[PDB]
Amino acid sequence: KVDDVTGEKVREAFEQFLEDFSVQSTDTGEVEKVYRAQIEFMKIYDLNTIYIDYQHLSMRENGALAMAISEQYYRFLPFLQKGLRRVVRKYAPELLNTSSPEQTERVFQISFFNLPTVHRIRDIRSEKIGSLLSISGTVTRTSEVRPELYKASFTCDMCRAIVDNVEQSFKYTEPTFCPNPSCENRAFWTLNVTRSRFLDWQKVRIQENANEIPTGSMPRTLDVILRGDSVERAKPGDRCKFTGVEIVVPDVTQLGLNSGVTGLLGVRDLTYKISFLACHVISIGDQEVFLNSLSSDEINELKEMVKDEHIYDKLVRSIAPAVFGHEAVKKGILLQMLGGVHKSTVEGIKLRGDINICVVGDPSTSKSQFLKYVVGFAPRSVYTSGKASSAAGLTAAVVRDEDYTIEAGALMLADNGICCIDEFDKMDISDQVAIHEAMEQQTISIAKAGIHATLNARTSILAAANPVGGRYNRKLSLRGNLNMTAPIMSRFDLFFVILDDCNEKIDTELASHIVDLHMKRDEAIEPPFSAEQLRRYIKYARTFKPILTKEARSYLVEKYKELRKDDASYRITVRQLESMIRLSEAIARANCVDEITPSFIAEAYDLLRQSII
Amino acid sequence: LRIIWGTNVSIQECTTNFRNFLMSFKYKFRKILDEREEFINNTTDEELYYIKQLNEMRELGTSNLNLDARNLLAYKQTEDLYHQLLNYPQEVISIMDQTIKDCMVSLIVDNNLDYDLDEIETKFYKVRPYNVGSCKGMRELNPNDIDKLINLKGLVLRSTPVIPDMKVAFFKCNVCDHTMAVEIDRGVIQEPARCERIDCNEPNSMSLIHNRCSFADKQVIKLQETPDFVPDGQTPHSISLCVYDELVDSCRAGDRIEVTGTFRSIPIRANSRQRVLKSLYKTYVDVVHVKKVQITDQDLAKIREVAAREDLYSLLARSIAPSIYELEDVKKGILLQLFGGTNKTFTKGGRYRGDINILLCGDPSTSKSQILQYVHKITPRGVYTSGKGSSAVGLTAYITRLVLESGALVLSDGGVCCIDEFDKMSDSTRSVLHEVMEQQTISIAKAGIITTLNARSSILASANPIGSRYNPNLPVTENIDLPPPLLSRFDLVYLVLDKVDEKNDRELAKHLTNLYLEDKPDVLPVEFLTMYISYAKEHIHPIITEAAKTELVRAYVGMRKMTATTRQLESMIRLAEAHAKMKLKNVVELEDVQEAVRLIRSAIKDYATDPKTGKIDMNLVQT
Repeated sequence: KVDDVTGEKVREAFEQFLEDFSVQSTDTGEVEKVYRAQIEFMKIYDLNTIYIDYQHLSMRENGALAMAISEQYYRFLPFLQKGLRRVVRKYAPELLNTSSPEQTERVFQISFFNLPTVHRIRDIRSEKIGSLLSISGTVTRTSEVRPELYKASFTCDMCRAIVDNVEQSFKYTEPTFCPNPSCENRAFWTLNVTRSRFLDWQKVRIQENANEIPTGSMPRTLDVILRGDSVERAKPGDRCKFTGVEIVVPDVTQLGLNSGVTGLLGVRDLTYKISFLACHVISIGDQEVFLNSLSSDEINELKEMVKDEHIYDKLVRSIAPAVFGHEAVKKGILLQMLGGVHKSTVEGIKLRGDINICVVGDPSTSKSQFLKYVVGFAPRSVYTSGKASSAAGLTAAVVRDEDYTIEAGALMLADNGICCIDEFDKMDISDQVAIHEAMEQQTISIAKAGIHATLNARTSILAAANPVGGRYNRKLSLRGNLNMTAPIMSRFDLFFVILDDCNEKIDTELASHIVDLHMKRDEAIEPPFSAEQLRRYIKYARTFKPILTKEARSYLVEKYKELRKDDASYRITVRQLESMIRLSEAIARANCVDEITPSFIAEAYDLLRQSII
Repeated sequence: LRIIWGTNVSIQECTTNFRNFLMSFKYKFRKILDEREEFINNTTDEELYYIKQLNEMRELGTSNLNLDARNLLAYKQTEDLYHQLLNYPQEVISIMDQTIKDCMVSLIVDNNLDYDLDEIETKFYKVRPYNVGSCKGMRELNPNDIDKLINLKGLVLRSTPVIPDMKVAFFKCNVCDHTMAVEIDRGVIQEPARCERIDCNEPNSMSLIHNRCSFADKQVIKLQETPDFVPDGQTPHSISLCVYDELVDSCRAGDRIEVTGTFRSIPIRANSRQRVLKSLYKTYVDVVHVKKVQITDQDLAKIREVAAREDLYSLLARSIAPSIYELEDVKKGILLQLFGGTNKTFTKGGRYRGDINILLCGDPSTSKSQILQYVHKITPRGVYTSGKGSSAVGLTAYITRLVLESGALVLSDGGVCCIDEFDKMSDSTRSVLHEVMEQQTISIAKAGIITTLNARSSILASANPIGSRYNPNLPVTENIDLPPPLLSRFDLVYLVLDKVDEKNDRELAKHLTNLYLEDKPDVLPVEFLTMYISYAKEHIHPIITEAAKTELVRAYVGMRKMTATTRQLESMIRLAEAHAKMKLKNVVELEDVQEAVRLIRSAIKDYATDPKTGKIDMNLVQT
């Protein structure tokens, strides 16, 4: 058999690089043969995959190894695997085997990260196929993990001769001839799952970033193949960078299992489908545990902010730094982001811990800007315009998969986080009633297409709307200014009212703020806290679970009585009391107080009264 | 000698004629074929055009060389070769490609500038003849025209994704691990009957490997027949244009492109597996060249002189519709919209959009849609629509299965949008337009497919009065009948009403009668004004300054005293930046913001409008 001299040289170079990389960046410029030490660590864990920075290869052999890999990854991959196996046999023989039943040779994976260049899906070309490449994009979907027939073992029925670990092409393959010289069998090959070796298989569809597209055109889609550890290494709907060799998928029907190559297939034409194989996958998109996750400097900053007694007012001011005014809306947004403790009665009734609000006001009040800021701040959040949306599609999705299946809904993108709704008045009142149906009970479910599916639907809801007539009418009642279900309005924690102020001082202040913004970009805004610091504070407060005090309960009793007196009917209810409890928990979180306080309940009642207007 | 089959003309002779065109053919020959000796320059003429072009290709480092059939005709032997090309375009194009490569090697050696002959050999020079024939529609193309060179103009209905093309097959023997590469000729791979290695001694052992097989870039672009070429009674027939290598993705879809190419006819298999092919042959055009359908220094100097002129604002307004009468203010607003305001993007507050949208309401015979067609002609990219013909889904996005398709407003994006019968346009379509205009971009959500398409289009709307003739008693906004959200979204609102006097009637009748009196009857040329708007956008990036900010704050507070939308203040800033572009001022000034506020006041006849209820006295309109 012919052997590639360049391939053997690349295998020797890879073995030398692994065994004598001799470059350790840990704690100082040092030599530790970091690749060999990583082989020892993978021996400690019996791991089969190795991660190598591309810069390490670019430094090694003056970048000759990196150049060979980037130029001919497809050609040198078997040679690289052979060199890795040689280094494994030299250092960790247990890693050389799978590692009592006899242990087969362990599969070896080589992962390359931190490639110098990342290309869009549109940037890929047919000439780029067969070479290592890093691709930036968002994973639209991911296939289920499957046992791809990496190695196949067949048995001949005629003479009982058996083949083992036969390599398979894109289509399923069988041995060309019977291993027994006497037997002439070329068929009757029966596979054995145990003797055959199957690697994990997962195809993750990806697409270019919609922001990356200049003209807003549909992003180009690329198929990324995830195998072994790469399977379930990414999530659908999350941006990720994939590194590996671009591949071309032939037509299985043309192989026999637009222009097409022919005359090889034989008479049949063969059309090529471009694809990508990703060697490495990277995602580009308790209070003590959160503190440990935070760095030391981040922990110190969060501790200082929590120690501040004016932390509540400072966070409320920091909300929407570009926006001027709407401090009540800012306080409501901060309380919603902080959230509240969930509680469920012994009878089985379960209250909602997440805060939900609906804002109604005249246009040009930056309610949409508040929604954009909230969507940017809140983790696991999705923003959308109500008018250009599908009511059922937002809550859930159902589609047939190559058989009926269930697709993730838009509300699930907001799960465990805030959900921003723009043009809520423009959105269908049927969609609003659907939200009310899936607000307090949550538990979105599917019953169509013959397949029943369940969705937790746990999220906070924020909305922006234009009141009837195009501007808020103070004479018009708070209920009915934006047509929506009365039980939904009751369950809503607050109903913010926005009215234009004709005061000349306020007009001049808003004009000067807008002009300074347009002149100085972000420098004009002076929030008390940075966005990342406020997010860390929100996470810490969420880790905290405020507890009602006895005096707090007495104060809540008095405040509910005051709200009923204000009703003296539809505006105030036990749902208003529940909103008071949730806002008290959020206020205790914002003030960093461990327990609910009568002052926190007073602030909650004040916010509810502001909603009452 | 080597001769193209069936031509009785040597391929070596064709290459020699192309070589005589590349070298020993003066640019004076092309200039003389063009005649216009006063226009032609003697020094550039004395220099060899194709020699300079090959040297320019060497300087660019690109094998491709644009070709002119007019220059081929200018050289005599090259004209004979171009006729031979018209007979056999593909063969002569390959011959000209080889000739361009050989001439590039000889030119590198002659110029002695550093270059690699091996690099020239690795490069595959491209011949892209143009002006070979008059542009014609796909319906005009004929099977006799197949395999004959032609230049064709067409509007791209859509551009297909890049298609892999088997440049060369590669055979790898599974039995003996042999490696081989087989060139693909006529789109068919060649497979040896026996193993390439004699030592293997295995018949048909070689196996093609697709990844090992060489792939050349290829693409197709659907091309609608040109509107003049299309029959008046039926929509144009469309034929996709084959493209490859540098020609691939040369022009974006939705923009007119002129691609010279040779028409091709291919048998269509009755069944994909079956060898049988239908007697009918599918027809497609393979483009030898791809072309469209930026300011020259002299054009920029002319635009600078115009912008220096104080009369230039009204001059460009009149130039938009030189024959039209009495709508100079609406045309000036349209010219400001064509210039566009500057767009600013910030981390907070989103991105302020500079594009300006203009709404115009005119009583019938306002010539508002004549001016709108004039604005569509003046715009570098023109979109014209009728309100009755407009649809909201068509304006935003469409889905074909399931992939989103560009809306009418999205196709307008990158150019000015023209709307006629805007009062007749559906209020639901206007409601769809409200979000798209406020965001300056379109976002669409639907079952199966949900995606956002860019909608950064300057919008011009010609609207009937709500009454059949504009009523002074009716409020101007009510007469325009635009929904309030869309009116806020629009940067400018225009109101035009006819005023009756004996002398004015004499003037209007005299204008119409003068146009009639001719058997065929300060304004910049329309193309020059489009170039002036392009140069204004390119070399002028107005931003809010201190003087413009004093004017803007004063205008915002005063309009609030008069209610002011914050979007209107941004629209005034965009119109001010548009005015600075109209004046070629690098930054917005107080005069620009004052002119922008004055333009808005004059556009809606706000000065004409009565103080109460927004109604405008008819005499107040037109002063």
